[PDB]
Amino acid sequence: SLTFDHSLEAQWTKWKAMHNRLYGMNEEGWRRAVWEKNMKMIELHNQEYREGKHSFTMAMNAFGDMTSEEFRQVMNGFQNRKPRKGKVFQEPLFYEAPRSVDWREKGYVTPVKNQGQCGSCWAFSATGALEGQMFRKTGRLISLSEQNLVDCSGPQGNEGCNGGLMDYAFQYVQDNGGLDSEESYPYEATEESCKYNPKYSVANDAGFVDIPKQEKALMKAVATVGPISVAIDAGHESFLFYKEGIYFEPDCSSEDMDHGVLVVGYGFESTESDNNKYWLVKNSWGEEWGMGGYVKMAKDRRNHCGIASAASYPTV
Repeated sequence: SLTFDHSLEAQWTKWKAMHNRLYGMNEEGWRRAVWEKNMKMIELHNQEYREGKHSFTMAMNAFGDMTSEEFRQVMNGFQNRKPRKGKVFQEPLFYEAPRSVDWREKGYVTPVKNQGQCGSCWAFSATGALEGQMFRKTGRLISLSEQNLVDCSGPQGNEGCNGGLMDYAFQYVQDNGGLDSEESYPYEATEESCKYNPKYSVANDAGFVDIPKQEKALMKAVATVGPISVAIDAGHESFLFYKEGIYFEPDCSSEDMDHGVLVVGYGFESTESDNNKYWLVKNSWGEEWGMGGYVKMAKDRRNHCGIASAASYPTV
């Protein structure tokens, strides 16, 4: 036996139900212990927040019974490499970007998606950037297939649920001459045989453009292009259970990134004191995570979590 907290009994039971957990064997006991440890950690963070020590709060979610190490292995699939250079981003002549930008309100972004238990984040970051560029070009927003990328981009260097790169996904669309719609080739959250059919293709691209490793450059790119694919260090428990506010983690790395996401804007928050700037980011862990699936990440704080280190978008 172990010292399970009797006052958490009801919550544990309801949590398992709301997330349809089926354990058995011996697993229920140790999963409950992982969940209770995560719960205490969330409570400590929020207490410290009330004491003025953090700029964001945390909350229990569908990842409650997982260790950070287990989560990182199953979920975070960005390879953190740059095999081939893309086009050079040419900043506009004598241009100053607006103080805030939100592409969601301009019709460039589809609803939040969920990668499930698969390291396919690279695919979601890629379709998000392509969706924005197709909208810029045609005025039509259509959700694209991540499954198509998972199943068919092996030749380009991607490895399905084991990881990949957004740049490899962009290269596949060019090589292949198209990409099917989400509707015609739905997500299964597992690698299967390629089933690409040109009859249902609704997008195309002719390469990709790279953004320099500078937050000022990334701000100008977001302002003049639309949503941009980026990668960040999402391996900390503070990120796994993020709820709301501006995310800032002292232990984040600007060199070691493992999760591909999408920057859809940027902005600021102010008081007589201070809080400051942020990047508006769309995640692929469903709507129950963070702010309806989004997170505000610290901006202009020495490339926090490597947000400006692996940025690029597709040429349509």
